[PDB]
Amino acid sequence: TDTVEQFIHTIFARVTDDHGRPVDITAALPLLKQILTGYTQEVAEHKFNYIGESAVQFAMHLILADHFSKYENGCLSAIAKKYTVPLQLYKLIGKQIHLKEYVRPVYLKETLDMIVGILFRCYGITAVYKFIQEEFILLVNQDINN
Amino acid sequence: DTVEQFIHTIFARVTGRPVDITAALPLLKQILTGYTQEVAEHKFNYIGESAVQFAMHLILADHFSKYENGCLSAIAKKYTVPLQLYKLIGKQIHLKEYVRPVYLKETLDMIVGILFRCYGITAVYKFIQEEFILLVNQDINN
Repeated sequence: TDTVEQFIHTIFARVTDDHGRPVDITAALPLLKQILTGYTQEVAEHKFNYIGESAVQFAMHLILADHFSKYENGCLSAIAKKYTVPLQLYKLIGKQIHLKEYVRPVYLKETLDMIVGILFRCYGITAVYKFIQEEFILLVNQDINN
Repeated sequence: DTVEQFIHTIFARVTGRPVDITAALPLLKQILTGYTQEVAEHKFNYIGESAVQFAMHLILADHFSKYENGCLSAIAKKYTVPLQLYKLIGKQIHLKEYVRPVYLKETLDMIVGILFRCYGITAVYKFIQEEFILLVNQDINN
């Protein structure tokens, strides 16, 4: 419970509004509590994992367009294609937010997809962008270094 | 007919409260004449291509929510390069035939990129939803 509350704080610490102020945690908090502590699926109808998977793809494209704008679209697409299943990004984010160290890839992916979907539904794509950008920009810069 | 006809057709899609056209109007005028060199750094085509993919996933989650994610992923995979969606939207906003067909997708991607930057993903969703939902219902029926 301390671990869960700390984990949820670590998630909110990454998410700010357009003026870099904390977001209103009111909507997201009970949704995160349900997916992190619930022994049953109570928010299946919300398709958070499905939306999260898609939102991460869109956020990566926005980060590439924003940070790597001097490059040909075909070159940004080449970079993005390495992350169509972004397990390397998710492993790096999981490490940073002290998610379980020895977590199976499919469960890691589903868990982070669900968190991203909740952040998207509550706060829009800037929350997803901010959630992934530090680790994603690190990986892309390594890709470009070869 | 005019650039203004295309602009009003685009804006009428993304209301029923009107949008503020201040920001989008000059951007749409540039790209609809083909003057895309001034907007190169904004990457509107790249962002638009990606925004269409995301908006389709949102429409599937919102309108086909009863279906297994597996079934939604199967449907979405058909639209990875959604040429039938681009053609149907082009027809609906009365875009004329370009000198080469590549300009249809480029024009619609740039429109979607501008709509996303000015109004966010809800504008992209509203811009594509009627044509996309029609195609997905054809897939679901056929």
